[PDB]
Amino acid sequence: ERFQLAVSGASAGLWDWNPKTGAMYLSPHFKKIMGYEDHELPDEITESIHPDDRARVLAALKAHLEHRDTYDVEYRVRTRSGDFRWIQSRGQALWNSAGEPYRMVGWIMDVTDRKRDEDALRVSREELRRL
Repeated sequence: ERFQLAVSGASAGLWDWNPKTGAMYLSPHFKKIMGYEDHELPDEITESIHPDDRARVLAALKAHLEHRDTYDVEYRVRTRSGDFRWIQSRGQALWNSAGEPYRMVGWIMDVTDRKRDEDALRVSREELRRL
């Protein structure tokens, strides 16, 4: 509620997902972060994860939808232009009294540049230890 000031000014994209149907609402900035203009994708879609992250991500979604464990992951997605970016994705599901998810709401942020510099550092450290 004070929320929309939040998800907006961080340059975040909002998402609202139905677990049974697969349907997803996307904010204009979500579409943008995927590399798409507002009109280049509908406000609702019903495959882009990097092959190396796919298992990790799906597993964390399961840990959330089943064990309630926190959902907050970083991973690579293929943008409109087939180029990969890193996003952080965080969200919270809603369950009925039967323990089943009927909704999940969250956001994404583009964290590519931080991930670039972390790996750059990481590689510098490896190489120094090889000397």
